[PDB]
Amino acid sequence: GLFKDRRVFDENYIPPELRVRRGEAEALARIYLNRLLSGAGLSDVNMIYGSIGRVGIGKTTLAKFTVKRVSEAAAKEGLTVKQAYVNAFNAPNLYTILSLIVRQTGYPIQVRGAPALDILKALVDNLYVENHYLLVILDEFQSMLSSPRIAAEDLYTLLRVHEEIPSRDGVNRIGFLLVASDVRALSYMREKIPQVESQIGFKLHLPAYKSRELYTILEQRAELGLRDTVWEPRHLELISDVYGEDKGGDGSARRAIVALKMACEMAEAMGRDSLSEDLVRKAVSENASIQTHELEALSIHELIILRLIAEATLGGMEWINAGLLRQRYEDASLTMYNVKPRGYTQYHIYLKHLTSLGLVDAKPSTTLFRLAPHLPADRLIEVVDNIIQAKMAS
Ligand SMILES: Nc1ncnc2c1ncn2[C@@H]1O[C@H](COP(=O)(O)OP(=O)(O)NP(=O)(O)O)[C@@H](O)[C@H]1O
Ligand SMILES: [Mg+2]
Repeated sequence: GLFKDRRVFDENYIPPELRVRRGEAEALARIYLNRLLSGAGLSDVNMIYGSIGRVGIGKTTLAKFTVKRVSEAAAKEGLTVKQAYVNAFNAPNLYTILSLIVRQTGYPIQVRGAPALDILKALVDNLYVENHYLLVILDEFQSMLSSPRIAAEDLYTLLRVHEEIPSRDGVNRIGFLLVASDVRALSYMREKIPQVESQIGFKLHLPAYKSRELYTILEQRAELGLRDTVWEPRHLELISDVYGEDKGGDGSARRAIVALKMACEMAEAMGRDSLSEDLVRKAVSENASIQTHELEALSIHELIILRLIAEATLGGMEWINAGLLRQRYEDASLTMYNVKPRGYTQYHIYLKHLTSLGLVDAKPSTTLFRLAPHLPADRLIEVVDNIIQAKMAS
């Protein structure tokens, strides 16, 4: 029907080129290549993280595209770099991370009963036998940090492998690209394991996408994925104008792409063979992440303040001043929640924390606060209320 290749719209499709974040991909690729193309092997550890609470902003895509580029460029010089991708949500312990990494190399290394260290040794040996290099992406890295099943000392040996496990010929052949959801992963590493954190040479922060970038991203999906007659620029603008973070949206490329997908299948299902504006607009309106586990981690008192900031937004008065907020907070704790209001000192810590979680923006002129514009205010009020109820009962 409308599609010339539907797989261009699947969640792990990686485009043959990047048109947004291209420079960041080159910079990352170059740090690896600089070490490798100068005969110093592969050993760098770098990280990609995103804005706090933002999803679908290219963390995974950038990391995989970059490694892909390192591999193409190294082959022009005849080198051989293998790629291994591990999502650390999908792996409780280092033993599991490691056996996933060997599965991907294809090397015949027996992992039954082998300690994490020993698997790493066999890996180092096979890379030496073969004359190969291995660039490892560890995605959702933050889950490797909040995991009692993985010990500080282990991450240490993993991320400092060439100091702990030297190769036969002294050629370092393993580098790392860590991908974490946000800066807290770094904050945590600094406070808990600064000897591993210090190994990270380059940290790259991915922000949410502006409308212009989303437009560029949708245009590349249309070109590769849609038949040329099916779409028009304006169709795509309709998506990017709403989702752009400069326009009050998510800035999520995942959401934008899924909208365009949906609009196309909505056309097919009707018997149309091109898009129309109605279908695109339709798609945008049936097509937003609120992570309850983040809220559940918050104390009742933060949750009460979050709620109040949210309702001030829902009633068309976006931006509430410190004074009124405090008043409503004292008012609200006692009457609505039957808890005594916390003192000023504790209160300010709570407001700060909400801000640092990106849930609320704060601006002076005496402080003004608002819900993050991209947050659905009534969905959040709902979620928040139930969490307060559950914490109290407990
Ligand atoms: N610069 C880009 N160029 C082309 N496609 C992109 C870009 N950034 C994101 N995408 C696409 O947008 C979708 C979401 O990207 P993804 O790399 O999975 O974001 P993410 O930050 O890892 N999402 P999440 O882990 O859920 O917070 C995927 O289909 C990507 O291929
Ligand atoms: Mg991801």
